[PDB]
Amino acid sequence: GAMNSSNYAELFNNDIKLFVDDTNVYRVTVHKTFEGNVATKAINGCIFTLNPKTGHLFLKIIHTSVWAGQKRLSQLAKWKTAEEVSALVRSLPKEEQPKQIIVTRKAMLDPLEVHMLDFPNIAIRPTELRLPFSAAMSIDKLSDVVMKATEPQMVLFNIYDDWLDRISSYTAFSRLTLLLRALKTNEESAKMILLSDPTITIKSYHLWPSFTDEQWITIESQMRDLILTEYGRKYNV
Amino acid sequence: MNTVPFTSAPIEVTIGIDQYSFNVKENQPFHGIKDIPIGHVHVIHFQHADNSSMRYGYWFDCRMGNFYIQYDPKDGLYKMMEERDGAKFENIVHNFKERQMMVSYPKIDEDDTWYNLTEFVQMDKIRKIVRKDENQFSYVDSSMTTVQENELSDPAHSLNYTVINFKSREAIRPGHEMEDFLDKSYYLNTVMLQGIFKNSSNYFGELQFAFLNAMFFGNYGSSLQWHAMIELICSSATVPKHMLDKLDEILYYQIKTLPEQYSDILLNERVWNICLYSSFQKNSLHNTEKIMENKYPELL
Repeated sequence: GAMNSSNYAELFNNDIKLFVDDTNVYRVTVHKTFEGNVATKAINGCIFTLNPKTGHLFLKIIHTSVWAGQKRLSQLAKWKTAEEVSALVRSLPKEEQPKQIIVTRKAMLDPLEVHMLDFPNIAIRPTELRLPFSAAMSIDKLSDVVMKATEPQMVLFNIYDDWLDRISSYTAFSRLTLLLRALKTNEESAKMILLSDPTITIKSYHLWPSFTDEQWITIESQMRDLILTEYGRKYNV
Repeated sequence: MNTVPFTSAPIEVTIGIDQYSFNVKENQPFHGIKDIPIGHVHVIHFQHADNSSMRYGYWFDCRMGNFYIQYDPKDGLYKMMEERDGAKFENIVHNFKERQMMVSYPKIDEDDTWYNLTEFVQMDKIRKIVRKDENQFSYVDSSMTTVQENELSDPAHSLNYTVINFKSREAIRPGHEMEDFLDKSYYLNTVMLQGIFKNSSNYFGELQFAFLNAMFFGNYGSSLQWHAMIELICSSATVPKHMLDKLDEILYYQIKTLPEQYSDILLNERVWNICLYSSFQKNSLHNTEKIMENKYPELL
């Protein structure tokens, strides 16, 4: 059943699993028409498919063309996500295919289950965790490849850069969830914290800056501070 | 006008015949049921006064043989049996009738209730759902599980209803996942009607049989099958008009006949709310929607 705080260590065991977030698949700007009605214009989306153990991110870019002449787009977006995840699994060699897929939103369960009927041994699970994978489009390099796509494209990233050389998956996932929670709660503040010192750069093959172990502790502290403030404001407490 | 004689009534028991029922006392000189209408299936059913658990009964059709009930003190139940000796049977029945030890099937002339509940139900179809080929009649009870319930354990004592599963490769064509999940017309029309049932009559007969097993025996798996077969039609955008008109009539008499006090366990809130208010056929079941709203508005 559902993935929660009780069974959190299971993310870092040696059973291949993938998180699927569909929250940036269907993206619109709402605007006024000449006649003063409202209309949406779609922009490029992405499926966020992450192995929490390895950091391997399968970023399937959703070009606005897939929505051309379709109806009920927020419904179609769930089934399109399930089609692409299904296609990714079948593209992987057998020994690489996941034994579990965890969807961040329960509305993905039936679409993904129906698309994965050919794979009865792959468990489709919800989670009770409120994971901040929606903020993936605040990572500059992920945002850049999505907006520039002129066609459907799959791009492979390691969202942990080289962190697993020095820390465990558990710590890398905690660091990632803290960065994404910060970026989601106050993007401008979070990005300032990450780039404020010009001497620490992002390697061409990386998403995040090349922080020393000590610099990461400072950064992680600055992110926890940002999140608590914003919470005090949100709630006046 | 056919007769099911009883050898005796050694234990106190509530006897059902179709939608009617009668209390019989321990060793009461009760010798059976006469004036049973020819042309329909019938069910005779039992609930012991001492164990209000295990409702059980026999589906039969008097055109297929001479049937009687005898209590078995070893297995502890009223058993249906066939009498192959025609002249013995006519002679048994005529005696009990002369002595007036038989209750009359109490049908009002105006009353099409039982016809309306059994319109498409055939004994030959019942005998394929309830497999005991040495008998012309079929035993059902409260506890018998379905082939589908058994997959999720004695196959011989199972109800072999047609397996319906909305999240199955049978239900979903490769490449038509979203279309076939949201619009079950292909599953209803090609797989089930053309493929397995052959015609809407066989489909309706199974649906009506699942209802009556749910109602008369509190059979939980039968209740699941009745809802699944309603839901497959209501969730199909493309259903023949004659099928929708007949479904409305079928469900109307089922809802009309349901004891008022069993709507809490026999009716599935999700399926009924979906079928009457959200589904493709939300506007196609006028009679059923009117009786449901006037009799069970809490459920909706």
